[PDB]
Amino acid sequence: TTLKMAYALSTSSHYGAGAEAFAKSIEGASGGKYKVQQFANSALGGEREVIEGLQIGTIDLAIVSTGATLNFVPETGVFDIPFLLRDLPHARAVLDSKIGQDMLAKFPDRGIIALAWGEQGFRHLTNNVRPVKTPADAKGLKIRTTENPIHITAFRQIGILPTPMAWPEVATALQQGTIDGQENPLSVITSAKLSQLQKYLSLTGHVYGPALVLMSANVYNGLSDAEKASFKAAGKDSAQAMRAYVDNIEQTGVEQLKKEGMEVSEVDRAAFAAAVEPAYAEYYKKFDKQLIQSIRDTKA
Ligand SMILES: CC(C)(CO)[C@@H](O)C(=O)[O-]
Ligand SMILES: [Cl-]
Repeated sequence: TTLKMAYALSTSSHYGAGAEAFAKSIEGASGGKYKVQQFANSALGGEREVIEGLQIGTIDLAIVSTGATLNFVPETGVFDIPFLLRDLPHARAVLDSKIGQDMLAKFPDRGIIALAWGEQGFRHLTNNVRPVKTPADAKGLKIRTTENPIHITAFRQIGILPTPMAWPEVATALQQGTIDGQENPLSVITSAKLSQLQKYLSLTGHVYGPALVLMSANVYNGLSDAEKASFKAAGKDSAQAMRAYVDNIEQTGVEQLKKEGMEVSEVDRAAFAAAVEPAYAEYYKKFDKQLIQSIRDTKA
C-alpha cells in the first residue's frame, strides 16, 4: 500500500525532513507493507484543502502548520497565543506533555488522526516597506496572516492591517504589492525563498509555530493495534526530525538571509509582548484561564 503524504514546502525544508523520517520509519517497521509517496510544494492545494482531503480519505498523510487547523479543532488555538510558549524547550515540553497529547486526542471526532506535534519554530515579521524596530513601526502595514484567528487578533493590537491568505496565494501577492509582508519562522523564510520577496526581517519571534503530523481515519481505523503503534512511532520520528532541522536552521538562518540581501533587525521583544497582551481580553472568551496558566507553568 502506497500512502500519499502532502505538505506545503520543498523536499529540503523541515516538512521534507519530517516526511522523509516518517517514510523511513513506517517502511522499516512494516517491512514495506506501507510506503510513503510525498507530494511536496503544495501540489495538492492549500493546507485547508489538504486537511479536507484527509477527512474524505483522498489524502492519507500530511504535515501542516496550525494556520488552517483551528477551523477543525479550535481548542488547539491556545498554543497560537503570542509569547505564551516562551522558547523552544518550553514549547516542546508543553506539546509533549499531557496538555499537548490531550489536544491530539481531539482530532478523531473530526475524522482526522493527529499522530504528533511537529515544529516550524518561532515566527518573525517580514515586509517590503520599512524596517520594523518597534511596535509603532508596524502600524499600518498590510501583513498577510494565516487563517488562524488567534494570530489575526494579536496583529490587530499593534495596528497591523491583516490579510488572511492561504499559502499558495502569498508569493504572488507579495510580488504584486497588495500585501506588504508576512510572518513565518526562519525555517520557512529560508526554504521558501522569501528573501527574494521581502526586503526586511525583524526578529520578533512573536509566536511559536507548531506543526501537526496528520493521517486519515480511513487508513488508520483499518490497522491492527501493532500497526497503529507503528504509525504513532513514525509520527514521533517525523516530529524529532523537524525539531532537529529547526535547531540547525536557527543557528545559520540569519546569516543565510543577510547573505541573500535581507536587512535584518533585532527588536525588543518585551515591547512587542506588552503591545499585544491586551488581546487576552479576546483569548479569555475562547480558552480556559487555568489551561493557560498550566501552560505557563510547564517546565523545561
Ligand atoms: C508556510 C506555512 C504554510 C507552513 O505550514 C505556514 O506557516 C503559513 O501558512 O504561513
Ligand atoms: Cl505524540
